[PDB]
Amino acid sequence: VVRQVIPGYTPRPIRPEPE
Amino acid sequence: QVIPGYTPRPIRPEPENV
Amino acid sequence: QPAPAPLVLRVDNATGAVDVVTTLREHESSYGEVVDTYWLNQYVLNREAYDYNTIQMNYDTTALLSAPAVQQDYYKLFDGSNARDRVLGNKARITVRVRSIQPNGRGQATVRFTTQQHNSNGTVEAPQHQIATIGYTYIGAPMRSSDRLLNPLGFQVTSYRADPEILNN
Amino acid sequence: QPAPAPLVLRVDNATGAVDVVTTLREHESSYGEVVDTYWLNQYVLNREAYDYNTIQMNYDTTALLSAPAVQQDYYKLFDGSNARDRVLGNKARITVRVRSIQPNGRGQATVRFTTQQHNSNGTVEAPQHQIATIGYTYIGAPMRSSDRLLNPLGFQVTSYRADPEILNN
Amino acid sequence: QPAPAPLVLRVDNATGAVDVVTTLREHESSYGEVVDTYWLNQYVLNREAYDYNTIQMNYDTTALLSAPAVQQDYYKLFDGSNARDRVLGNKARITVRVRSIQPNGRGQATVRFTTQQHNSNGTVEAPQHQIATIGYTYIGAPMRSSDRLLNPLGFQVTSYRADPEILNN
Amino acid sequence: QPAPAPLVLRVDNATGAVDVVTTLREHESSYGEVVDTYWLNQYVLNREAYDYNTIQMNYDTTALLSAPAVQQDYYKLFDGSNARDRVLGNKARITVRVRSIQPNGRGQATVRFTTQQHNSNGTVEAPQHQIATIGYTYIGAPMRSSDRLLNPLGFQVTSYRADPEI
Repeated sequence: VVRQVIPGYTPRPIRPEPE
Repeated sequence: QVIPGYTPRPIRPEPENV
Repeated sequence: QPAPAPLVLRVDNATGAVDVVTTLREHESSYGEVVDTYWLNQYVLNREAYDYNTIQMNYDTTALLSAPAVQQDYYKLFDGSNARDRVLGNKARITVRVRSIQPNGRGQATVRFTTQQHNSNGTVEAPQHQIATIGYTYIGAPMRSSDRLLNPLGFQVTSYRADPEILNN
Repeated sequence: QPAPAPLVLRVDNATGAVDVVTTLREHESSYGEVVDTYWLNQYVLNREAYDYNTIQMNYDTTALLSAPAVQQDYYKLFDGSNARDRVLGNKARITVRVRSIQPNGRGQATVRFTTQQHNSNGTVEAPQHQIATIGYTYIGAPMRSSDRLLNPLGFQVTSYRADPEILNN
Repeated sequence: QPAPAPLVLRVDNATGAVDVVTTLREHESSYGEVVDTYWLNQYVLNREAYDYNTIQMNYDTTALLSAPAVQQDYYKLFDGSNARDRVLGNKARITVRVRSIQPNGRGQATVRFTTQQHNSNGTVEAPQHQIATIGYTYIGAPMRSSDRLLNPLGFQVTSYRADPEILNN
Repeated sequence: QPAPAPLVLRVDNATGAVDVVTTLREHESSYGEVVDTYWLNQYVLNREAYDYNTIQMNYDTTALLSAPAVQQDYYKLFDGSNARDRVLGNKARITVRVRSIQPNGRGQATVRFTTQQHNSNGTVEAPQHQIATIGYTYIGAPMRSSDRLLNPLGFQVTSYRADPEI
């Protein structure tokens, strides 16, 4: 009944590659 | 009672990184 | 005989910000009156802050404490050429601290906080002052171990807008 | 039933000096560029901005920081078929930010700010530039908890107008 | 005329925080069974972990979620020549993550977690596995803004130990 | 009709400096630890100081903070041919500042202070050093608007002397 659930989105951590 | 209290750690005072 | 005095107003000489100094008052009004301030604090701090080393948890936590509309607004801050992940990356970091939160109604509160940028050359930018307005509710306990160990209460932001001061602030 | 008028012990942030209640209630209670620019900012932002989810607080705050004449002008913006409540409703929202405020006299200041419209389809309208002229005073501390926790200083707008900025650059 | 009640206030010259000399006000009080576990899990992650840059908050939080006996055991880890502050200092850091927590009785739970050391030369030590046994209770809501915004539930560790896990797999 | 209580007393946490608001900090009808310090200072400064332009307030304030015996001793300083009103008049003025006050017992404190004379020709006399001994109590809140807005605490000097410091 709630449907109370969190969202869906791209990952929170992504690679910190050097350059 | 609850007696909330502390003498906590110096948070702000970091030392001389050599 | 009982008489009541007034909370004095504190005026910040640098920001002109007026803070009410409570007179012998530490009263908590109700369940979630101060519990709500915790969630609002943790939400703003994690949302606004950044550190390459810890952001994955703050990122997922923010999403966990956000309505899908809000989650998308947040996710987008890490997209494109101006992404926080590219602008700050592992060269600069953001430190956030909340000074005071005061609920004002039916799923709404005001968060007064500051933010500053630190970097790899050992320098620090002047701190800025910001105020967030948070619309919120609770969706009850989540049903995944990865969610309940972060947001057991079900805190959820349904609307979010933080505005920095103009010029100096 | 009327009690001691709320007294603000103004505290200097640089020196820690403590001020007391004054004739500022029967004068401009808000004092100091820093302090006045804050109130002028918060007034314009909350007055001009709109979000179905937070407007009740911005609405009441605007009224709290407005002379009855001004309050009525404001209230009317939410009336009739062209009401902000019907035009924006829960389909579109307004974001407002102040760039700079400079006092110019005896209860008067100029506020330079911008505004933009966002909506439910995920689009954003081009931002507009506006300038507000605010006539104001201070009425001293209010005597209700619901007012002192929002406007302890007594800021009050006595006259208000805001026109489009023409970017003749 | 009753003698004017003595009036006195203290102003913090560093924080601009103004506080009345008179004793403050009490808050709300209700007992929630699932409050100790959440506080204990947050305290454990802050306690075992270390980062020169964030430790002041983890340090104070751990103390906030610890009985004085426990607080002292914790404080001592930062003392002497072998202090975490000197051993790790700003040369090395500790990352901690909890895999699973299962309550087992009347103020007692088992925490299964891992830990690893990172450093300034960009290297990482092999991760270790550890298990904590936590004895705990709740002391109800605290009566200071600096405490309620961190541990509103009153979580408190009354006994703590953590041993290496032997991976006899 | 309603009556009024004390407003606030300033005590800088960093400097320990004491600032008095228009509503005088109450001594709670007792010598106090800081109540004697602020009241003892304001008493000595106003009593010993003089300026044709502000003396009416300092004069009335001193009396407000003095037992009738003390008030009379004070009033007499403005009497006769050697009256402060004739000697200083509007030709010379006295500036007074307190350096330190330390309570020593049961209604008694020592005030260490200085004083100097300035005049209409723009000159200044060498400053002098003096020490006052003040016997005091508190009589509780007064019941007149003209008194409560000056001495809400009821501070009252019951004995007073001040000698040159050597």
